[PDB]
This record gives sequence, structure tokens and C-alpha cells, in this order.
Amino acid sequence: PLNAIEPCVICQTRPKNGCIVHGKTGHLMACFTCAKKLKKRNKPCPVCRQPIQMIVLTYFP
Amino acid sequence: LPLNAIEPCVICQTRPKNGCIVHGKTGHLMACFTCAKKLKKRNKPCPVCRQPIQMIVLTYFP
Ligand SMILES: [Cl-]
Ligand SMILES: [Cl-]
Ligand SMILES: [Zn+2]
Ligand SMILES: [Zn+2]
Ligand SMILES: [Zn+2]
Ligand SMILES: [Zn+2]
Repeated sequence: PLNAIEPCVICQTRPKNGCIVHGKTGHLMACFTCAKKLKKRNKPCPVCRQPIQMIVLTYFP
Repeated sequence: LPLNAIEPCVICQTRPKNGCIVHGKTGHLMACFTCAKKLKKRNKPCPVCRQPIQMIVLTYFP
């Protein structure tokens, strides 16, 4: 996934570490800060429009 | 920026890192969904932090 290393598609600054979770699937295209704002404002997933169940701060060990 | 995100699953060394191991509010992404599901199914902890595995999230990269 060559886009995994590109910046947050919302702020184009921070890395993609704000995983938007819904059930057993996640869309990772946004930083924790950007993804938390969406959760806080009760917005859906930007790409699939499923509700945001949680934000997971994603590390690549 | 996490340049290691595009390296393969550290377990099978084949499939991409799309098996996010979730525990509390954090996730360790270093394994494919297949490999991460086997760990969860067999009730193993997170390979790198040993926290219990709450869930595996099949991670897509829009
Ligand atoms: Cl959250
Ligand atoms: Cl699971
Ligand atoms: Zn952002
Ligand atoms: Zn989504
Ligand atoms: Zn694997
Ligand atoms: Zn862990």
C-alpha cells in the first residue's frame, strides 16, 4: 500500500496514524488529530460513510 | 511518516500490513489480517507489546 507512507489526506501534514474503525474494518487515510475531530463531531467515515466506532492511534512497529 | 508501513507482514513475510492489532485506544500494525487473525483466534497477546488483543481490524488505505 504505497499511500500508507503519504501524509493525512485532510491536513496534508501529519502521518496516517488515526485509523477510523467500524466493526472489523478500518480506513486509514488521516492522522489521529484529524480523525479524532471527525469522531468528536460524530461525522461518518469520509470514504465509506459507515459510522466511526472508534479512532485507533496506529503504530507501525 | 511510517516508511516501514509498505514492508510485508513480519510473520509470513508475504502479505501487506493490513491486520491492525487493537488494544485500548492504540494499534500495532506489523502483520497481515490472516496472521493477526490466527493470533486472535488462538487468544495470543500483541506480539510487540503483549497487551491482550481486543480485536483485529482489516485496515484499508484509501
Ligand atoms: Cl475514539
Ligand atoms: Cl477480532
Ligand atoms: Zn490530519
Ligand atoms: Zn470507512
Ligand atoms: Zn502475515
Ligand atoms: Zn501491541
